Order: sequence, then C-alpha cells, then structure tokens
Amino acid sequence: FDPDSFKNKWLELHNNERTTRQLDSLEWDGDLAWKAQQVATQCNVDNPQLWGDNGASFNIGRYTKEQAFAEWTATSGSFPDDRSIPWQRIVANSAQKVGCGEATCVLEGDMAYTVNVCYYDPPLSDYYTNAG
Repeated sequence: FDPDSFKNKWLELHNNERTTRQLDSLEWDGDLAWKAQQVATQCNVDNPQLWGDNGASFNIGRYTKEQAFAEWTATSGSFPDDRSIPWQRIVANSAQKVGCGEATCVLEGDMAYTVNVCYYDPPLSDYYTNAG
C-alpha cells in the first residue's frame, strides 16, 4: 500500500471529471478517508453499518479504482433522477472535499476483490442547493 499515490489517483479521477465541466477541484480530507475505510472494512456493499449526520454521503464499489469510479459516472445518463446520485456526489457544485478508503475482501474460497469507498462533504442536498 502506497498512501501518497493512492490519494493522487483518487483525486485525479474525481478532479478530471469536474475539470471538464468548469468546476472547482475537490480537496482531500483525511477524516472522510478514514470513515471510508471504516465502511470499506465491513465487506458489505448492500447493508453497511453507518454513523454520523453525513453517514450516507458516500459512493461504494467493487474492483479497481478506475472500474469503480466509472461505474459511478455511468449513472450520469438519468440525471436528475435518484438513479444518478452516484454521479451527482462527484460533480455537485456544493461538494468541497472527498476521502477514499479500501479493503481487500474475499469471495469465499475463490478470489480476493478490492472494495472502494469514497466520502463527500458537504453531503448532497436538494437539486437547487447542489448547484448553488
């Protein structure tokens, strides 16, 4: 595990997407990244145990960073419906900060797959607030 490159890759993926669209870059926040790992550690994509006011303000996904990120941005198509929220978290105007974390989990007696989680601050709100 190389932390410095880890932060770089995640930030680049996020900031590429927003740079294209004339948006301010996101800054890394360690606290979020920690919380991200707390959630990542559980090996539970469907029913994570969450804590905090911003507990739900996160994306979750399987495999490599690129694959996981793409799967979120792929949801752009149906904006502004609730199916596109993954993508909304990434490109919300209001959003300032991201932190990501990972965990290696195992398909029982088969193979190991990475789990990725990113947290966002401020958390996503209503349609109007998000673009403010």
